[PDB]
Amino acid sequence: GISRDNWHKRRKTGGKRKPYHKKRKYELGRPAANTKIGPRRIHTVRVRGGNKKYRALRLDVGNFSWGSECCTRKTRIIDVVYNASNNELVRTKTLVKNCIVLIDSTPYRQWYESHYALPLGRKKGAKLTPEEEEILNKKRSKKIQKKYDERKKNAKISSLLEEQFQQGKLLACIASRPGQCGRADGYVLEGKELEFYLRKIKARK
Amino acid sequence: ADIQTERAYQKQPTIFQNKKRVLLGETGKEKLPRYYKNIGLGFKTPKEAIEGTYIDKKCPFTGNVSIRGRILSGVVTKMKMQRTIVIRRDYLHYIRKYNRFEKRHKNMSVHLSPCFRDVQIGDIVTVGECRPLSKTVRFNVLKVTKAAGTK
Amino acid sequence: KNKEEAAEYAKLLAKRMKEAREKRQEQIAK
Amino acid sequence: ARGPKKHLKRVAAPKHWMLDKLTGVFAPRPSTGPHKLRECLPLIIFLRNRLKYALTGDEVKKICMQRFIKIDGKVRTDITYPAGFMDVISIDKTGENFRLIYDTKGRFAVHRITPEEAKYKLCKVRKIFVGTKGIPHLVTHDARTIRYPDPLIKVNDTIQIDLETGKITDFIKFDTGNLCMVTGGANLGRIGVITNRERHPGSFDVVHVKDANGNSFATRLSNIFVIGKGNKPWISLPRGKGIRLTIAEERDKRLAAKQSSG
Amino acid sequence: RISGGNDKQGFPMKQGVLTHGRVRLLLSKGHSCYRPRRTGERKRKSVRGCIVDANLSVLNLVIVKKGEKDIPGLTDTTVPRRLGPKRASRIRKLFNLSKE
RNA sequence: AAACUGCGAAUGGCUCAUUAAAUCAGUUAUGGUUCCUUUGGUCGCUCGUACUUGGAUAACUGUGGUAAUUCUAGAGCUAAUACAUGCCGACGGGCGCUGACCCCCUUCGCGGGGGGGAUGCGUGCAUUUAUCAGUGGUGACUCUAGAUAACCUCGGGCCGAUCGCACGCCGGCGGCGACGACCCAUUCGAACGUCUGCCCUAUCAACUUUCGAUGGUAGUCGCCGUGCCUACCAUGGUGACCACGGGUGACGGGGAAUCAGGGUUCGAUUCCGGAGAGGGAGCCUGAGAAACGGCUACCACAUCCAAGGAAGGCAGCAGGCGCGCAAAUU
Repeated sequence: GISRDNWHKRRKTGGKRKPYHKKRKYELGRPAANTKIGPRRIHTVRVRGGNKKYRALRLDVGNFSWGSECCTRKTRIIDVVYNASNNELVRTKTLVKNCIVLIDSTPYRQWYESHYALPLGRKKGAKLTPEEEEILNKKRSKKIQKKYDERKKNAKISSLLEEQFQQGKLLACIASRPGQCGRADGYVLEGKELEFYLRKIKARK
Repeated sequence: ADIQTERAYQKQPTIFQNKKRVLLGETGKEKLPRYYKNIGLGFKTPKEAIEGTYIDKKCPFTGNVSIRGRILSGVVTKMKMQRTIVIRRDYLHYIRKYNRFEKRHKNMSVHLSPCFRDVQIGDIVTVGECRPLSKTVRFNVLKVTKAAGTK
Repeated sequence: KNKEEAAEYAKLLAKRMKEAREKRQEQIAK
Repeated sequence: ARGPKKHLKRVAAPKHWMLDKLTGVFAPRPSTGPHKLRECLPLIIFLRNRLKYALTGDEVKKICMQRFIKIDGKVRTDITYPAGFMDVISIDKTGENFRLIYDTKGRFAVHRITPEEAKYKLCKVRKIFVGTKGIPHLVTHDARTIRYPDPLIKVNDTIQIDLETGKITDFIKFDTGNLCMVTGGANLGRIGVITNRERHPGSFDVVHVKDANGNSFATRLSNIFVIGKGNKPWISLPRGKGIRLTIAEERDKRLAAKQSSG
Repeated sequence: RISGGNDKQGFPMKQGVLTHGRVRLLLSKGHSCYRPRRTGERKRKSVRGCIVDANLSVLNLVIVKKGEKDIPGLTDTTVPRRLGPKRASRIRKLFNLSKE
């Protein structure tokens, strides 16, 4: 029976407002969708006009975009690490819009290696499992190898992104409203936005 | 100054700022394009809005508001809110029985963009009607004309 | 019907754009 | 209050229907359709109050369910179907075609047209927009969606529509010097040549129209409907040619006609 | 099989109610012991729990397995029956007809 | 006939209790939203049993329970434009990415330039996110359209398993309709905003701000804009141009009576807008209701009872009671 009406509020002058009508159906509100990280659970809501809203109650997968490389991937949502609105929303690990999440980087790592030899970090270490060295070296005709060689020119990943890829988790921002559309979609944090949010997360501790 | 004075990163949603960089194209700073639009009705975009760094989603020139409906005027009387100012619209109301007028007024809370520096009490502001921006704000300052006494 | 309408409008659009280009060249002539 | 209303009081009906005040409490509430509630002539009003083929609404229903009436070439059995400006009402059984047109008093006159002129109509385009993989669509005053219009056709233009196929035959641009009629306001029903359109950005444009008798008036741009290229209408006009008379001139004409007739 | 019943006041016996007495349930469309007069109507109705006890006017039983002796008024007669299948597929299934 | 399904029952009618920038009136806006129905359009634009699929359940038959209701239970059948599922074909392809391979120019060494193409993956008529370029439009879009990389809700989005009339010439076509589904177009509205206008009272002069009061940022919720709500932050916002508070035998207006001119009083009352259905509150269904001739409670009043329970809402039309100076036919 919660309501979003303006007539229960005080006036700009500050005086009380006496209601002339009781609560209307079109003025209703609904309980918040405190979308938690977990196996996909989405409840549909019949809304005004006969349309539907997708109240996502549990999500562990989101379509996040690496915008510098124009690479949108479906990824596992691992953690919630920063919320600008409420710090309770990070303790409870609630997925809302503009909340900062830790997502997986493995599909971004696959697209990373498909444009082979993005910035060299630790690639000469005591590691190299079989069956994926082909995606890095391969037997390529001279034209395709030259194409990869010229792709090497645009192999520039920010140092912070490199540390995140080493950690296996990318910082990302959820640009969707999980409690309204049923998806937790967003974009990988990079640039001054990434620096700002890293500073904020560090200063929270 | 530093526009990141909030708990969330402040940015213009239209502008994609972390495009892939180039070492030779780096000249000390990454460079940032500015999103601005011209509101209609012959109002010029201030040089501040085009070449500023402020983030204000309710700015008529760099925000997400449209100017439709009444174009009004008033004199600035309060500047004690964040990006909002209280202007006073004065008029004469005609009482027919006495064939006379009475001085009436009302105060409008209007959004003021950071693109308008040096706005003073008593300055005249041309404001444009937009969607509800807050509980009481429905107009956005489009133009500022200085008071004659300013020096 | 969709294919016929698309073809008819493609020819009409080609004719109209040719006329507009001719007017543009005549304007740049002055 | 809750949901749409379904009735229309007799005295709250549009005044151009020329309904009585003692013939019931209710007026025919026009159905939803191509034209607005207050700018339409319901089929019952046309077939009963104007043409007098029916004395009651039941007789209008009897006439309409025999499929004798066609609006724009399509048989309509809804006795409250909203028929509005430029609509062609064809009765093949009695072999007569009418076009719903405005009189200088702002009322839908009973205007008979030939079978050859019943094959088409004029429509003011209300909007043009590119949609659905780049196809230009055009919406008219009668809610007729036409795909692939001529790229020259813009808003406020008039298009001649072939009623059988619903496709554009020709078009008249909105321009100074073109004949037009007024479809709303005080000057409703007047026909004249456009002389000047003065633009008000963010507001309503005002168009000035000069009569064929020299009289000049103004309307809002939404109330203009281009009728012909130049001063020749593309459609037949009522007994009056859109020239509104003053009350003195109308009184003199009436007196002279009665003197010379009986 | 115990198929339900009616308690001493005639109130019907409902499957999911795990009490021995009577309860009041907000029955809606799709629930037993209720028939909505209009679409979306729900009513608070008294229903007897599904557990059988002494306080029952009638208990309904369905013979899911016959014995060795025929009950004199229950198993020796048969229904001559009408209203066979009406759908074409059901008709062809009953008589094992090929689609040809 | 019944019964299932579909639609309507949210209109109309009544009443004037609440309500003092609230309702309402004129004026503008939705470039900040929803929209059953009507009308026009889209409706092989998916590239991997169809000559028709599945299970039920009514009506009906039969057995019943309760003092009692428009209460229903058990059993035996049977349908769909109810419910659910689901395909050929369009279908040949084309588009983008991936490129197993093939030449020419050529300091035949040391490189770089152009065309065809097969393993493979996504295409779409919608949704969500990110990015790019700049068909049509506006005063103005972060509009429309386009391209790219993905996504695509078990409580899953469309891409017809529906129905009547009429005629035909080798293992094929087809003309009129009805109904239904998606999307667009605002027909009908609804909801929110803008501007200005409301009676008496200071024996009401300061009010609001703990429990949002004014604004900012992020979000939640909502059909959307919005302190609507939440967290954090700022200390704001209104006022003798009368705020705030109180009173009103105050629903507002069109309007009515009176009126030389100016005015004074009235407007419950058939038209428009609002509000309510004994008082509050919460909901289902639906396009649309916080509906009451819908449901769920409590409060007040009240009906039947076999005392276990069941059932209520005339400010609808008549008609009673009561109240009164005061108002008609079951």
